[PDB]
Amino acid sequence: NAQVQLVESGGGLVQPGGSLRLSCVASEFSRFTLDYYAIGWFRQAPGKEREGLSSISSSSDGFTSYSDSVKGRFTISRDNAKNTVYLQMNSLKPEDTAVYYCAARLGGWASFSPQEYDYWGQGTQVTVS
Amino acid sequence: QYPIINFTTAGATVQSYTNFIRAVRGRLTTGADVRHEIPVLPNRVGLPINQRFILVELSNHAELSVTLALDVTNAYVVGYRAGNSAYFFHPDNQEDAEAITHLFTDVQNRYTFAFGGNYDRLEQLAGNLRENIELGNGPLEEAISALYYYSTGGTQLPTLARSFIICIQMISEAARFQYIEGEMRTRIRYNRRSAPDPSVITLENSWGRLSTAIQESNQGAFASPIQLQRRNGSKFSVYDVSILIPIIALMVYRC
Ligand SMILES: [Cl-]
Repeated sequence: NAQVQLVESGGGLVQPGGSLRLSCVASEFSRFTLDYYAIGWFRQAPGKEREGLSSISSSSDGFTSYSDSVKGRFTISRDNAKNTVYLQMNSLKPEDTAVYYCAARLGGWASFSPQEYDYWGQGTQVTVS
Repeated sequence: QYPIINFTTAGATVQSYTNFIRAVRGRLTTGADVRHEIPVLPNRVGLPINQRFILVELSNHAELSVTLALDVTNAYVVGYRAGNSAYFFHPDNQEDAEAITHLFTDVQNRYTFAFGGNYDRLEQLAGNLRENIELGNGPLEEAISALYYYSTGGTQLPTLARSFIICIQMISEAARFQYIEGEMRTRIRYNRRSAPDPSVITLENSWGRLSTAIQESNQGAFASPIQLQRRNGSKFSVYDVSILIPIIALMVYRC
């Protein structure tokens, strides 16, 4: 099928103004590589619900989408030789604190909707203080 | 059954897409039927069912595929098939209703939307005007995917409407207008996506009125001017078929 395993990482505690880099690493031996996929990045606070932040399409033209909240601070990017997609979170502040998720769909588009991806990472906590 | 034109967004080129649109045009026409030098689509009235439709099979780099059905009379998308499922825009009447029952006869799941495929409706559902929806190989690549995933619940309505708007314009409007075909070529050439400007939109809007003006014209002169817009939204009028020769490739039957 489209079966793929997404292992994220790179989260943790950071001083306000600080920066972190998240990683969605696709595990080996999925039929398709990660570049065939659209990858969404979501974040969820405990009392809140999932929220889309940054996204990158499967499209060959590299289209990316960014929610107003993170625009210009966050940058989504690809490394294909490592079968990986990075999220660089800069100028971090406490309001950013939440658990972050990576999500993927084969041949997908750049969406802030959780329904529009088929596969999820385990999540990684971010905290800014 | 109906003829099929294949197209893939994967490694698509200007030549790739141009051959596709020509092929598409070729299948709509021709009865050697040309009024004032513009080919005319077959007349809906009396048209046998088996000449009614053409199919367009689209696939992307992810090997996802869908097939669009176009009515040869207007060159407009009436619906699509993906695997086990087929969806149709709401027919304007019972003649068109009956007609579409001859599409995708093998498909095990048939669905007909409560809404039609006109822009006004689709823009509402997309949450955006054609002005704000980008076109190009990428947007089309995604649209194929969005339609493919729709039956399994992986596609939000706004995303579907948006995907229809992309297909209609990059296939139907492109076939209707060499001018629109060309705007798409440019997007593919530079591998960039962009939304259409007023010059594209007013054309799309005016395809029916131009069809009429041309076929009901006097020796090519329009009984009344048709007003269009330029890229900056400035208005101008078309008084004659002559200037539209290079512009519009097809017309719905009138008279
Ligand atoms: Cl419906």
